[PDB]
Amino acid sequence: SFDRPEIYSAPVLQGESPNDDDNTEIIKSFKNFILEFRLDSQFIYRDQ
Amino acid sequence: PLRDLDSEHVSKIVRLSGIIISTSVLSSRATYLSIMCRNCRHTTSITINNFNSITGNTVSLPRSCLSTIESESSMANKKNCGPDPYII
Amino acid sequence: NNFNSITGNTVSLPRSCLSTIESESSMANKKNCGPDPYII
Amino acid sequence: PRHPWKLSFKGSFGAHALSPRTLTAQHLNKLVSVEGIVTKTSLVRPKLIRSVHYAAKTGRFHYRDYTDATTTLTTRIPTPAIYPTEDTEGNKLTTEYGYSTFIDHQRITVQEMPEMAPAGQLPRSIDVIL
Ligand SMILES: [Zn+2]
Repeated sequence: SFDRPEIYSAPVLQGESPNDDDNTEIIKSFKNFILEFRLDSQFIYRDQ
Repeated sequence: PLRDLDSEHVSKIVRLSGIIISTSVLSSRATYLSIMCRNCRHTTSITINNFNSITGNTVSLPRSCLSTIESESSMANKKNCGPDPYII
Repeated sequence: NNFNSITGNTVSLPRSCLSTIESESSMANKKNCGPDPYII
Repeated sequence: PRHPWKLSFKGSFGAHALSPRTLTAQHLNKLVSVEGIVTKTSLVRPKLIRSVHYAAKTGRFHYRDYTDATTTLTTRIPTPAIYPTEDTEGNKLTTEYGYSTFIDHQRITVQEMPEMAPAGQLPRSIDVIL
């Protein structure tokens, strides 16, 4: 009457070089766009 | 303009102006739904993040029970739950 | 009333529920009972 | 000053005092008293009746009851409830052994006594659940 085995992961190595069409890189670029965009002197999307 | 919409704009972002004739009532779409098997009693959760389709169920309840494929229980108690055995 | 069969079920449980085909109830309460739904 | 009480029977059984050879299908769903010799005795195996689980995220104890066709005399709808490894909210459950209940189950094989058996024929045997 045992439990369900669980699966977990941990980052170790660099892996393959990232590609621009990859979903993770698109998400990261979008995140940097939200955090780092300035209209005149303010992060308008961060404040919004 | 609305008259120059063609097949080249399909699955594309278009900016288009007009006037609004009617607004429908608010229908309720499902974002997070918990399902339970009828007799197997297997509890599952479906998360939906795409509600913008029309005339079709792009996300539906599974056709069969997911307890057999997952093999979560070591004992694993031929038993089939049937077609579309999940209730919300 | 026939028991001459060997290696095979000449009479078995019905594959589907017989409640729909009989239409025994006037109330008639899409609902399907499923394949092989009968228990002895 | 909780376990339900069971019954056992003694006395004259009349036509129901039978043998593993004498048992036919006319005695099905009937109370029979069969005399014989024990030939095989299976290992006494615990059978899970109610499993108790713990959810550490919400810190609550759940339970699930299990039944089979053997523990009841009257046939009911077979509802196979799977072993819960996850609650309704999605949290992982830990099996609480020691709080779950297990009932001892045995299978024995009762053969006709060699004293009352025909002297050249193969013997007949039945299975008894305890
Ligand atoms: Zn199921």
